[PDB]
Amino acid sequence: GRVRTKTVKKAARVIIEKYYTRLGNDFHTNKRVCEEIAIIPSKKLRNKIAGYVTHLMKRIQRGPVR
Amino acid sequence: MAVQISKKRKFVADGIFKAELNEFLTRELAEDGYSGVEVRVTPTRTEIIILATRTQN
Amino acid sequence: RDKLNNLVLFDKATYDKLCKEVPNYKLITPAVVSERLKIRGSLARAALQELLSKGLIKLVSKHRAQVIYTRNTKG
Amino acid sequence: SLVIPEKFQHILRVLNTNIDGRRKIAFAITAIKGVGRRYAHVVLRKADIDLTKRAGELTEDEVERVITIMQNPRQYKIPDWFLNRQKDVKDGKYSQVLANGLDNKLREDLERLKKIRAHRGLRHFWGLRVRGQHTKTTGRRGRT
Amino acid sequence: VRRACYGVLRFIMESGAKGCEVVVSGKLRGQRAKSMKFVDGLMIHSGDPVNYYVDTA
Amino acid sequence: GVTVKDVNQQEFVRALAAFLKKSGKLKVPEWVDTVKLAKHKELAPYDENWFYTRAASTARHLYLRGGAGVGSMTKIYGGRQRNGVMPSHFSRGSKSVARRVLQALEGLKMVEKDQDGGRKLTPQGQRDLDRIAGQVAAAKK
Amino acid sequence: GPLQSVQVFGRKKTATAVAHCKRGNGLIKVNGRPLEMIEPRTLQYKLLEPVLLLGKERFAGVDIRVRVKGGGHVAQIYAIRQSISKALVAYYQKYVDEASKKEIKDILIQYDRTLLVADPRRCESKKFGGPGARARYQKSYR
Amino acid sequence: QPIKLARVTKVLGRTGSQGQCTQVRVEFMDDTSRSIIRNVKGPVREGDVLTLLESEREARRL
Amino acid sequence: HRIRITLTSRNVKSLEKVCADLIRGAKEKNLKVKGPVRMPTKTLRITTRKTPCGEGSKTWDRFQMRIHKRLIDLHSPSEIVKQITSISIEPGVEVEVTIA
Amino acid sequence: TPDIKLFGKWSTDDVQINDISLQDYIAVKEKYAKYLPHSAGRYAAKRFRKAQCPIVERLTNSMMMHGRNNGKKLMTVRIVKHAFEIIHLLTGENPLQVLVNAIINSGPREDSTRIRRQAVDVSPLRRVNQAIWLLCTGAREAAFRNIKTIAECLADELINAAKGSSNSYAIKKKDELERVAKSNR
RNA sequence: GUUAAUUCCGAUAACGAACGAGACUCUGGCAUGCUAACUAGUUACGCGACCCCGGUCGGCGUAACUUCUUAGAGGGACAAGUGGCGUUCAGCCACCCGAGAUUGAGCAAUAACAGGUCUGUGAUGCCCUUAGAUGUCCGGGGCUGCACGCGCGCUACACUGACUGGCUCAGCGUGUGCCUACCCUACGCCGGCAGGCGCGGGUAACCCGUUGAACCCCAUUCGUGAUGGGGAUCGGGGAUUGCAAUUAUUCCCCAUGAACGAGGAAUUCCCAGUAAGUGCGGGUCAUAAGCUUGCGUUGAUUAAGUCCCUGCCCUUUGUACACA
Ligand SMILES: [Mg+2]
Ligand SMILES: [Mg+2]
Ligand SMILES: [Mg+2]
Ligand SMILES: [Mg+2]
Ligand SMILES: [Mg+2]
Ligand SMILES: [Mg+2]
Ligand SMILES: [Mg+2]
Ligand SMILES: [Mg+2]
Ligand SMILES: [Mg+2]
Ligand SMILES: [Mg+2]
Ligand SMILES: [Mg+2]
Ligand SMILES: [Mg+2]
Ligand SMILES: [Mg+2]
Repeated sequence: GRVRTKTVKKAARVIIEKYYTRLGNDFHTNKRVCEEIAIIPSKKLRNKIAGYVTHLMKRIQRGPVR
Repeated sequence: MAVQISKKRKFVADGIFKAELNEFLTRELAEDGYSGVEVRVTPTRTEIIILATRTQN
Repeated sequence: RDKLNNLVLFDKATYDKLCKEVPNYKLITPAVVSERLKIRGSLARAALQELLSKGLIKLVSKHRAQVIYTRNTKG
Repeated sequence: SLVIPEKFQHILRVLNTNIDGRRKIAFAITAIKGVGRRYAHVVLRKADIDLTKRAGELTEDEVERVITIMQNPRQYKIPDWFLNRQKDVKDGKYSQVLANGLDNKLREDLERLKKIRAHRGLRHFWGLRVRGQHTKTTGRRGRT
Repeated sequence: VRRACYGVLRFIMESGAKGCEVVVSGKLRGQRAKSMKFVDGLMIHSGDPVNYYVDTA
Repeated sequence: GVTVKDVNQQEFVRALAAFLKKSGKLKVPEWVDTVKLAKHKELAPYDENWFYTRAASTARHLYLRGGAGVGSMTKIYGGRQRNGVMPSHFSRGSKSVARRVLQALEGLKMVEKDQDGGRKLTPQGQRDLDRIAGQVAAAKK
Repeated sequence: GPLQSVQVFGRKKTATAVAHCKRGNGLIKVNGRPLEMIEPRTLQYKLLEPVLLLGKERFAGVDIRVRVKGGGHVAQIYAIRQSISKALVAYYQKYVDEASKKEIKDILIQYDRTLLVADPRRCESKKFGGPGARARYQKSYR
Repeated sequence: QPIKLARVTKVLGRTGSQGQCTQVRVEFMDDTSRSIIRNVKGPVREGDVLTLLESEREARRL
Repeated sequence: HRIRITLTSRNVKSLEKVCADLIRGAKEKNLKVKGPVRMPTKTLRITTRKTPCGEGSKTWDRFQMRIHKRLIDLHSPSEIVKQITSISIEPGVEVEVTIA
Repeated sequence: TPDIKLFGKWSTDDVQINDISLQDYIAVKEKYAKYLPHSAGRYAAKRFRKAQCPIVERLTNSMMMHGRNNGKKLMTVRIVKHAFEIIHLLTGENPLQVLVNAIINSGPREDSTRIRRQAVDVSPLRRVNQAIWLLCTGAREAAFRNIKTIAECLADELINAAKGSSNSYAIKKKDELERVAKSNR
């Protein structure tokens, strides 16, 4: 049951929309820049949204985003 | 203390005191707009403050 | 129900059967001795450690419950 | 030692009760009433008996040497507390009862507490639980 | 009761809150006990921020 | 060379009893052949030298940890009292069947009473125990 | 000469084992008593299997005295199981080459992973309304 | 009737009203030409060989 | 000299604040100090029924209260430790003074 | 013996299975070999990861049963190590060849259940599981109320199931179950 | 379609949101990294004792250090990487690295039930009672009473067992009271025991306590017999509690030794340290666990699915129901 919710996905889409330049295709690099630009009060939620950001990275690399 | 109470029982008993004073002043200051207390107990004295809405009554 | 009567000490024929049939048995436990010559398991242990005292059988594993003895070395 | 010897007592009538000789002595003299496994291993202890023997191996006179131990426990250093007939109500002695005296002494006190009209008393005559049980739910086998 | 509840609920929202919630229940002009319930604004109910966001009375 | 801790204890508990049996100065109580050894069980031991066992089998604990008295010894000889129709529980040993052991082993100089309560074990018995254990290790060899 | 020390834990369910390496003989004893008589002898060469996967050739140089505390029987023997192998590879981190360490740690890896990694399986807490953590009391319909 | 051996090519679905029989298409290892769908009771791995008692058994499975 | 200041409360970060304040007040006046020793905390547990009556489903509360125990060791006579101990304590914390 | 391994006192090599179907499901050989079949556990977490567990560990897990034997695994590895010498004294070879022969015999190749019962083939994992489970039962039914102990019970049930003697309590219900399976098809 | 989930994707007169879920909080697991510790230890060293240079020691004392011990700030896991299936979406599965690739709970919306509680209360309406009391106190009994039925449970039906020795391994805790008069106990003697008498320690990581727990384990004794399995009824004796034990308060000693040979119809709980076996704390407690709430020890069989049964929800449909 590892479906991440809209609370993850809204913030992840906003981060990847405003900050497509400073992000990379691996989790640990853009893990600490999303907490740099965005205030995430829970480190578990921080680790969720950066993972979904890294998941949207290769979709943008492969082709057109939503 | 000379009776030398335990420290589990001391932290239970002063919390009982904090409950009983808060409850007694809910009883007493009801029409006076009571809101709360907290009990800053020090050595050599116990500071006890009330906090309420209407004060001169 | 079923009423079996094991021997409590040996008969002369049963001690003869001990002398003639136990060492060539590949499996030597007091349980199989108790079912093959109708004896209590306690002196099936006690009468068969006599056979180790006179050296006709060989221990492999000794236990509070399962003492297991073997044949003689036939070669 | 291994074979059944001559004079192998299959049967015995000690204190006028039966015992098979196919059993060990220490757990065979438990089959008389009034001697269990605890008191048996003391009356065979005060007698010099190698207690690996079954009840058919032992010879003819120590089977009465063991008898006198029970009728005279204070002759043979068996203490006050180890008995079962301790501090009697009428003569106040410490004794040991054996296989025909137990059911007699069970009369000897229960008709006494019957005829004294005690609450302890009437329950035995009724056939009811005595020591304070709850017979509302348990004990339905005896009556109907 | 219904006018007093709005006279409280407008005040404790114009004094600044994300949302409040006021219940009144019991026997009142009759015998059958009814409970009407007054809300507005946001209100969380589960988890740890119940400890320090809402205050019950 | 050898010591007490380097050898199988299951065989060592027979040799420590045998060395006390060969000495035979242990101040045996008269009630050793009739007594029940604790509350948790009912039946007497099968062997006839249980006190000769339990004396030096108590003394070997007094090399591992001293300052341990009759409460520690009625603890370490506790067992599962089966209460019959109710669930079983842990219960102690008899106090006197360890107290006579301690009074015996302070009589014949193997242990002695010590500060912080209990018994410690004397250097004489400390020599004696691994003197036995060297013989046990030679039996192993 | 130099005190070549490494002092390495090992945890089964509750039991914690503290192995401690020095250079020396093949002295491997747990809490001051040697290995081959440790309760029970039912699984004695289970406790000997880190020696038997390695031989005496590497245990010859290092003598290890192992403390153990807590847990049960199987917990203590599985604690001193992995504590001595983790202590061996932790000594072989520093005082021999790591290209001597790898060829013996991957023996343990290819044999059984629990020989050097911990077991986080712990006792799940009992809940109200049950005799156990998952089991519930009997429910009486009608 | 000989005892035949076969290998799974695909695991498809569960049948049984209680959901207990993994219906699976398999092909034989001596005759790898054609393939038949049979019910298998128990855990069925992909990449698995199994003993079939006959090749005349088949049913309809939705 | 060998003065013990043991502090207790059931709020963690409040006593973590005031013990660090006592450490800073010790460092500022050139005193030798041992670190704050974290004693194994008491977790006082009470499990009662939820229901005021007795019929329902058998559900139980699980109330905890964690009281904490930290201590500071200093080496000075008492003209230095008392004023820094007296200043800046916040309401849950309770300190003590032990000469030994 | 650092590289080659002794199965307790036994050969772990030179035992060749005859069943193609349960090759990776059987577990004795070259990495599956273990000194005693007591272990830490973990093999009951995923679905097919219980097949990476040796048969001696599976039997030492399985044949403890009926409440009083729950949580007694060193107590029963004692029993199976006592039974190993009984196998050696009876048939005269490495007991794990006898064990895998008993598995391939006693494991029912096809059964019948509901989709009225229709014949359904079994899984090889469930076949070795049910082989072990039926070998548990005869070792216990004979040892109940008897002087003839489990050290002979799991011995001779295994020995009879090695050749399929139609006497082992596993083998008789093996004879029942696929017979009624081919009946109701 | 997918997920534990109105959890998301995706179709689309809807778009953007809120509550619930999730998020959060506590706990479990790993970090040879930080801060540390005479009430926690470890390694060395100096002694002591014993063994034939070395070994052992919870035998003593002290130069480092925090590995084990305690608990703070931090970190660590996100379906992250690979390979399949899939709108190539949301996601699922396997593998790699890994301490973890589904730890367990707490909290838990809209509402409803004439569910329960006036015997939790100085929360309360109304009624009854109120001096010969339905107030209060004291004495005695009762709440236990037993042809029967039902439910929650405990012990067994044995040999995988029982008995008797010995080996030997825990964690949650708790412990001197406003009233309150009642603690956990070391050790030494008396006694087989329950217990008694002395001195001590502990208001507590200090003392109990290295909490030497069982099951298990090592060796005995019995032999398929209602047997030493089983331990109900009952007889006698001795202690403790209290003001008082009789309807035996509870314990101890001996004896007596019942049914019970694996339980029909039916039915409960459960998938990982899980069930189950096993014992220990806490509550109630002067006396005290076949209960309950927690804790630890040992530790699996089976399965990764479905709507067959039983429930519950949602869509469609009918309604003359709407206190439904
Ligand atoms: Mg929320
Ligand atoms: Mg939640
Ligand atoms: Mg006891
Ligand atoms: Mg009132
Ligand atoms: Mg009154
Ligand atoms: Mg009154
Ligand atoms: Mg009724
Ligand atoms: Mg009933
Ligand atoms: Mg009885
Ligand atoms: Mg009876
Ligand atoms: Mg019977
Ligand atoms: Mg049912
Ligand atoms: Mg119609």
